[PDB]
Amino acid sequence: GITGTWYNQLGSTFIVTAGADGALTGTYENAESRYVLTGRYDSAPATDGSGTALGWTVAWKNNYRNAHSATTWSGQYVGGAEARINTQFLLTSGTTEANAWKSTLVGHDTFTKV
Amino acid sequence: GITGTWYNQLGSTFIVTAGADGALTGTYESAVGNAESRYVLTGRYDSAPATDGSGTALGWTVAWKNNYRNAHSATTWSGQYVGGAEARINTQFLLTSGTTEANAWKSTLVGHDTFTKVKP
Amino acid sequence: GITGTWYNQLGSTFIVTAGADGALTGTYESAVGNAESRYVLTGRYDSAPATDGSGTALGWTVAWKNNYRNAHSATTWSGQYVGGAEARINTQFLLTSGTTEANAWKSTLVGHDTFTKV
Amino acid sequence: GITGTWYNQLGSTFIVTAGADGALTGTYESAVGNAESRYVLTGRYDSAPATDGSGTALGWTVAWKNNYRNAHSATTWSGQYVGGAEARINTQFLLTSGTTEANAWKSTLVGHDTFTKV
Ligand SMILES: O=C(O)CCCC[C@@H]1SC[C@@H]2NC(=O)N[C@@H]21
Ligand SMILES: O=C(O)CCCC[C@@H]1SC[C@@H]2NC(=O)N[C@@H]21
Ligand SMILES: O=C(O)CCCC[C@@H]1SC[C@@H]2NC(=O)N[C@@H]21
Repeated sequence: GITGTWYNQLGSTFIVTAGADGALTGTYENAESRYVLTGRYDSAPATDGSGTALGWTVAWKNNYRNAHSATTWSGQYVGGAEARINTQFLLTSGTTEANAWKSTLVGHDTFTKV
Repeated sequence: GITGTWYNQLGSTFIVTAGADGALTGTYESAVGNAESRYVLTGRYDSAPATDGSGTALGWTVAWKNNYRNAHSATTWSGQYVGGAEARINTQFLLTSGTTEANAWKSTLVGHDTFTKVKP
Repeated sequence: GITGTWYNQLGSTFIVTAGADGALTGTYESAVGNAESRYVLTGRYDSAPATDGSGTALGWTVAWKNNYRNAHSATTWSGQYVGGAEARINTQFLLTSGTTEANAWKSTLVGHDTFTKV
Repeated sequence: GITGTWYNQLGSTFIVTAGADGALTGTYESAVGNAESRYVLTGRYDSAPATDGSGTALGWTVAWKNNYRNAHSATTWSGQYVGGAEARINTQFLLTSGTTEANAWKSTLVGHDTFTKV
């Protein structure tokens, strides 16, 4: 039950649809704040109570702005009434070769159905 | 630039196409790990980079299941393309596996790959 | 306020002393992993932080060898202390194991721990 | 094998002493960033490694403050030492700065460094 609307604590929001083939498509977010998303998930997880692996990408360019960057989220989906997606991310900005060593940030996030 | 065939330091093969819309589609084949044959990838990239010599931000995802195997896991690559005499794509990765609640502390690997158009 | 006994979300115990000019010393007990009993740690912290409401940066290291067991591994924790009603330390970690050079692509785990005194 | 002078591709230098008790002590001097001069380092390493051809696990920390400048930030390195005719230390790092609560999601950078005896 990944298909739907998810929320984090800092006010961001995303709507996804999960395909039977393992595809993930949606938008991350006013129009000025919407971005395309795309990803993949394991459409045949284990039955031993492990979570379902997935990930997705967003570049921070739309018809109105371009921050010259992209983020990837990597983590897992856990069902139940407390259904959540736990992730860790990587955010990279384009840079001159001299400044590449400080081009990527790392962090974590949790999304809920409510 | 980005469209084409790439090889990393491990002998893996990354075949990709860059759309005019900022979309990334293709196929991935790994030399290491619980995998065999090709897998579907999808990603995004900045289709209008700055002009000051900076790199082009990009990223993509792979879920390790196909018609031969399933490893119950997925990897995301996050990086930048740099044009030049020697074109290359430098990245960092996060590899997450499906675990129980108890072992989630050891579910994610972190690493770094460098892709190049010549096979080393 | 860094000196003292802290605990994390998994059950691990971290006991620290902060020296007058940047030293960090103490022991760690992990509630999980191939571990058993106490281990030595050592680290550093910012001894003159900004006075505009930002946190205090620090880090520390542990190697998993003691008189009872050795996992041939090490962890590093990077983060910041925040003072207040609920003093907390927010970190991220890297845990590297020794491998052959062919398995090096899978040597290092990544995650995060939050410590409190409750 | 570890005690001595090491160099990275960026132009930075570090001098380290590896103790018989598993400690790492020394000095670091960067070439890139908000820093000038020497800074203190401290760490730990596996003092009874295996010989199946695995490497030796280690880690260390620097806080970016000395008698000349303060950068309100800290770095930890975690990785492994590899013997051989071309010895080296392969690592990944976490660099964290002091921030307020609102900029906490963008406080930590990640990267990798290779050190040789050159
Ligand atoms: O074993 C698995 O769980 C799936 C295979 C993972 C292969 C990884 S992805 C990061 C690194 N780069 C590669 O080309 N292969 C490995
Ligand atoms: O190599 C081992 O098995 C021992 C690792 C110790 C467990 C880890 S270290 C990061 C995380 N925080 C903890 O308190 N425990 C785990
Ligand atoms: O606070 C700063 O801006 C300076 C920190 C030092 C720069 C980094 S630490 C990781 C990497 N390795 C180096 O030798 N220099 C950079």
